[PDB]
Formats: sequence, structure tokens, C-alpha cells
Amino acid sequence: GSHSMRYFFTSVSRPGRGEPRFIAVGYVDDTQFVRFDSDAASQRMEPRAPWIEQEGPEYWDGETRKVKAHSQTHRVDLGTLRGYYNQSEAGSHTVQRMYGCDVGSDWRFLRGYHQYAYDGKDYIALKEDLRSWTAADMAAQTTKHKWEAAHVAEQLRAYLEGTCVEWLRRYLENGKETLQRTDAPKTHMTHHAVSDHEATLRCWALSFYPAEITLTWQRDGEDQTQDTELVETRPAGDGTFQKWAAVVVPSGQEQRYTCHVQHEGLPKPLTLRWEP
Amino acid sequence: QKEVEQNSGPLSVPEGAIASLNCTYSFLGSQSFFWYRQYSGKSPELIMFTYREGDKEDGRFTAQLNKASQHVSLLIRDSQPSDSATYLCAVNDGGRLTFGDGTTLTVKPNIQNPDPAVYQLRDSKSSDKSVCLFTDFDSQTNVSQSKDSDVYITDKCVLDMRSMDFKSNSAVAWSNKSDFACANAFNNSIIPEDTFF
Amino acid sequence: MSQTIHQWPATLVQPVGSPLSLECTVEGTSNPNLYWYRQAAGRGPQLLFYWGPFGQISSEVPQNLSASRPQDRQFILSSKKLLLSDSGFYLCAWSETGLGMGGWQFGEGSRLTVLEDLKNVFPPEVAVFEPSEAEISHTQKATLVCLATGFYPDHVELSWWVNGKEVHSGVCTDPQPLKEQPALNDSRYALSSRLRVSATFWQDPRNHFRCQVQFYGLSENDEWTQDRAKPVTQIVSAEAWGRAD
Amino acid sequence: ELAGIGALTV
Amino acid sequence: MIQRTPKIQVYSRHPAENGKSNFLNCYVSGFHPSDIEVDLLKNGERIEKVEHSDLSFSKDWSFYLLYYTEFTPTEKDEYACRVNHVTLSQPKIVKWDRDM
Repeated sequence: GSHSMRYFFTSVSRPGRGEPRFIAVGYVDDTQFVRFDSDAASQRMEPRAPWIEQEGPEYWDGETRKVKAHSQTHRVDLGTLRGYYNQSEAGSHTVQRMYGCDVGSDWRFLRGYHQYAYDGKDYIALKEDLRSWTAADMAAQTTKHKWEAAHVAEQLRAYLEGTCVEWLRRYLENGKETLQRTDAPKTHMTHHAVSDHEATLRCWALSFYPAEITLTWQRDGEDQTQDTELVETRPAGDGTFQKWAAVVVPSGQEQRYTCHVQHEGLPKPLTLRWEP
Repeated sequence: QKEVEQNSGPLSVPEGAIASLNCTYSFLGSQSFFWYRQYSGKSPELIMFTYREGDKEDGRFTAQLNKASQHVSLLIRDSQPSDSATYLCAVNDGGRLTFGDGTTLTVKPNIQNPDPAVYQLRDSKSSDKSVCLFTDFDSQTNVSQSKDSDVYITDKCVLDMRSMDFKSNSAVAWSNKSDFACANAFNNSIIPEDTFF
Repeated sequence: MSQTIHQWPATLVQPVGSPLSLECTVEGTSNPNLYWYRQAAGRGPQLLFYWGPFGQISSEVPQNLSASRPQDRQFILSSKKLLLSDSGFYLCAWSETGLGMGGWQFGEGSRLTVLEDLKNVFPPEVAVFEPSEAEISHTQKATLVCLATGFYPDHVELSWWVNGKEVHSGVCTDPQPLKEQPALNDSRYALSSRLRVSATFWQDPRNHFRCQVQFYGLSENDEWTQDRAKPVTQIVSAEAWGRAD
Repeated sequence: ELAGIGALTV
Repeated sequence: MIQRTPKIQVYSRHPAENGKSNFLNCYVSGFHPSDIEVDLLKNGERIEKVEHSDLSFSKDWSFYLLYYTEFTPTEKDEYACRVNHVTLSQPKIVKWDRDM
């Protein structure tokens, strides 16, 4: 299946309390593998996944220099942005950046992205063609012009279409046991009565990876998708994910129906019947 | 393990020929590459840079990058004597540049009309101290040192007279010990023109 | 309004145990990355310090040296007590803020020579040798030679001056100096240069030729014990006039 | 592997 | 400039069993700005050893964060998560439902 490598950067100013708080994180698919926190004691890019730890000292040194460059560059951006938006030196503001690349089943490039936000709003983003820039407003046009003059787009193209995929493919091989694993979801079923004529029946999906999952509902030998309320996929905290879609159609004796779990790995779509 | 390898040189290339300088780097994650030119006693000047596979041309300079083999090249078309210098290959391994030790290139001038000769010059200020000038010789001519006894013999340096449109090679030898003419000044040389009244 | 970078001073000759202070100044950009490199003979520049606009990013810990950035565009390198091993060619460089292709230019560099003993320092004696008649009557060209001998350390800057103005065409200066005593470790050096002009130009006595040699040596206040005058930084030259046959 | 190029200030 | 109110879920890593080590999670997401107060409570009092995941965000730039602490569940003890954020008019508490 498809895979990707994403990098997330967040920088928050702290008027009066020194430098901004900078947090950079790295993911391969749904797995965090690196981290940097300006407030941490190490002041180094740290590993968050076994397989990345095998990289030598030269790699870590470089990632650390690079992430620190980003940190400082975002510190400058915070100051410039106050200027563009004519904001006072008081008050905290946020700068966010994200980029990465996607690859399909053939591990060949599919698309790359590189976006930048300010105070939670789009600021500048590289279009799907890796040449054009989408500039939110007038302030962003000034950035756009500066980045077009420096050919940031083609530098980013060189990275996203090349380096990003090359490393993504390296991490997938080295992290074979983890990244290419596929944990089938452990299904479940429960119900806590509350008057008989209208109780609840639960449909779980636990310890699965990757996060991508699709559990739908069909009934009386047919199918619908408008009422049932489901929760956003949540992290278990041990690498796997959880998700449930409860049955809010209690009719005394729950009529005939079952969950239709769809998830990579599971040979055939699983289906849980309810029976005491 | 050497992070950026380059043959040291001196590499010789005939005036007008293409000079090719090669570089190999070991750091897989290097994303940008640079070439600097450095003349004796001077700081490095940036010639060019690249961040993508392929060739990049700027005048007579063409840089080449092959990531599969982590090799970077530089070609200097129509080489000139003033291209003589040490070329440094630099790789960017993360927010900084890591350099190789450079390749020393010497572009030999083409002398259109060899007129080899050794002349004896005297000091302007009242003195019996003298110098010997070996000039107008071919670039194929290799001036040897004076491993033997005192006396000093400089290496050859290329002289260019703009206007005259005439370049010339030369070398200088001198001593302080008495009884020293320059009929035997330069051990290995061609059959120039030794004169005496 | 474009970018430039400059460092100072250009050459230094100090004794072991003295303090060092090199300056770097950039113009044309703001919030740049600043770098200090050190270059040894035969080798490429080696990173000492890498600073971003808000502080040091490099993790290296060069012995006996430290850097500081008192202003956005002023970068300083210093040492409280130099070691012999501190001799080198100190290069300063900058890059546009962030991770990009802009910049990557070096300053003109600062050459530093640290010496165990200052008694070995001597400025150059300079002499100019007149063209040979044989040459003139055979090629209608005249070559003046200039010798700068007996100096130490080995960094001098030679230039020719005709009628009060410097000249580059027809000039050839040895790229490096010879040791006058190859065996001696702290041997003194010599260096030659040529200035070739038309016979008719040399034959004109109205023309004036001067070989100028800039030497870098001690500071007026350097510890000195010898009889001879302190061998400080100075310009030593020799001259000659045109001569009709 | 962080990008080593294309990261500039706004 | 945009502020987004957070979604909150409190749950356990593994299915709870009276007298069996497990973790108590509180997953807050879709919020902005990033400054947020999350605490895990045990019968009212807060828990000391509580770590969180490294700040990350979604496609809409909203943040998500996982807070957790190991413990041993039982039926006589009620656990909850106290969240506060500039978007809320008052701290919001959410008990951990054994089966939710």
C-alpha cells in the first residue's frame, strides 16, 4: 500500500518569556520516528522509533543542525509576520510548517507538499504542481515574490520528488518489521441495557495498524450510512489504533445486522454478529 | 573514511583543452554541492553550485552531479593559464559546507614562438651581485631545481604582456658565491642562447 | 544594495601565548548564518563555528578558540592565549537565513602565524636587477627582476610600480618563496618577480621603475630583545631608472 | 531526512 | 487568526480488568492555539506521573495531543480528564466510561 514521510514544525512566540517554543516532529506513515523540542535538555534531534536509532552519528549531527536552522528561521519569520500584519510585540503567535512526500504500492513518487500557516490559517502553500504558490493575502504575496525570486519551488521540487522518496524507501526497508507490518484489528461487541425498548450495542476495533480503517453498517440484508455516530480514530499509545461505531438503533431485540470491517491485512472484510 | 575526496594534483592541461575535476563524497544525505576556485594566497571564490542531478553550465564552467555514485564533476572548457588554481569541492551535509582538500590545476600556455635564452642581469645599485634569467622557453621544458650546492633557482612562472599579446615563461637563478656565471646555471634545459662580449 | 563580506585584519604575526581577535562584517542581507573556517596548507577549510542569526548551531568544540556575534552582521573570533597549533588561514563566510542556495561567499580571509621565538623574524631585503643588453638586442624586450631575500615569516606582497602607479601586465611573481636554507627548520625565505616591458620603454630614462614589497611582522609593542630595530610590518622597496644603452 | 534546501524565511 | 475548540476522549489502552496494569489516556484534538491544560483525575485528585505525546497537527493545522499514565483500574474508582483552553468558558471534565 501507499506510504509517506511527513515533517511537522510548530513555533510559538512567548512575549517576555525569552525565545519561542519550537517543536519539530517526523513521521513515516502513522509512526513518529524523530523529535526535537527547543525546551528539551538534549538540544538534539532524538529518535522515537527503534529502526532510526541505527543511523550513525553523522546522520544525527546533520538532522540536529538542520532542525535547529529551522528553529531559528521560524524565529525570524515570527518577527517579520508581526510586521506584515501590523501586530504589537505583545501577544503570542504561531507559525506552522509541514512537508512530505507520498508513494504508492510501487514505492514510486505520487505527490509532494509543503505548506506554511500563521495563527492557524493558511499563509503560503506549494500547489500540487511543484512550481506554483498559493498566496493567501497581500502579506503572503510578498513572501511569494521573494520565494519565486529565489526559486524555492524548484529546490523544494528537488527534495520532495527525489531525496524525500529516496529516504522514505530507505526507512521502509530498514524499518521492515515495523513500517511494513500490518496488525489486523481485534474486533469486539458489548451492550449495557437501559430500559429494554432502547439500549445500546457497541462495535469496537482495537490494536490495529495502520490507522486507515473503514467500519460501516448494513442491516436487514441492505445498507445505509447517515445516522450511526462514530468516533475519530484514536491512538492506543503503544503504536496501534482504536475506533468504534456504536448502534443507536436499539429495538428491544436488536434486529439482524453486523459491522463490515474493511482494513488492509484482514484477508476478507470481517463481520461481527451479536449473540449472547 | 574521507568525507570528500579529490585527487590532489597538480593536474596539467594544455591551454585550450577541457579540464575535468572529479570529486567523491561519502555522506548519503548531502543535498547541495559547490565548487570554489582558490588562487595562491587568496580565499576561495564560489564558482558554482547545484542541487539536482545532471549538468549545470555557467560560461566555461559545467558542474555535474551523479547521486547514485556520489560523484560531482567540474569541467572547464577552453582552459586558460589564468584558470591555474586549486579547485575545492564542497558538499553540504546539513546547514554547513564540508570541503575536500582540492585539486591543484595548472594550465600550460602555448608558446607560439619559442626563443629559449639565458641572460645575466646586474643589480642597479652599485653591487657585484647578479641574477640569471632563463626565458622564452617552451612549456614542455621542465626547469630542474639545484639540488647541488648553494645557488637558488626559482620555479617557472608564466608572464603575459597585454598589448604585445605575448606570453612568456621564465625562471630565475642566483647565487652569492664568487666565480658563478650562468652557462651551467640550469642543470636540465634546452640549447637556448648563452652570450658574452 | 547587494551582498558583501569583509574580515580584518588580513595578516597577523604573533607569539605563542598572546590573545587573538579577528573581525567579520557582512552587508546586503539580514539575519544571516555566519561561519568561521580554518584552512591549513594543502588542505580544505575546516569548520570551527556555525552560527545562526540567534546563536551557535555547530556542536564542535575547537580547543582554545571561541566565537561571538555582538550584532546581527558582526562576527568575532578570539582566543585568550594562542598555541603554535593555531597558525592558519581563518576564513569567514555567510549564507542566507535558513537552508538555501543564497550566499555561501567567503571573506578575504585572515592569515595567522604563531611563533615560538620572535628573534627569527626579519623583513625582506629588496633589490632590482636591470635588463640584459643581450636580451634587448635579441628580442627588443626588457625584463626587470626583483629579489626579495632573507625574510621570515614567509608572507609578503610584491608589486611593481611604474611612474608612481601600480602595473599588472608584464608581471610575473613566484607563487611561493624558496627557503634559503632548506635544512634549517626556521629558515628565511626569498622570492622573485619579473617585469617585462618594451626595449624602447626601458630605454627611456624619463621612466621610473619600483619594486615594492609589503612585509607583515611584529607589533611595535612585541617583546623584543635583539640589538637590531624591531622588525615590524613595513614596506621595503628598490628602484631603477630607464637607461639609454 | 530533513530537507537541506528550500527552507527560507518568509 | 483562528481559534479552534478541542474534542476530548478519555479511554484506556487495553480493555480494563479489575486488578490488571493498564494505561489511562486522554486524547485532545482539533484545537488551536497549542497552549492547553490537560490533567487526569482520580476520584477528584489529579495524578502526578502524567506524560504526553510530542505536539503534532492535522491537515487543518489543528493540534492533537495524547496524555497518559499507567494505573490499575477498579469499579469503586472513577477517573476523568480535566481540560481547559481559551475556547472554553470553563474547564471541562469528562469521566472515563468503562465501555466507551
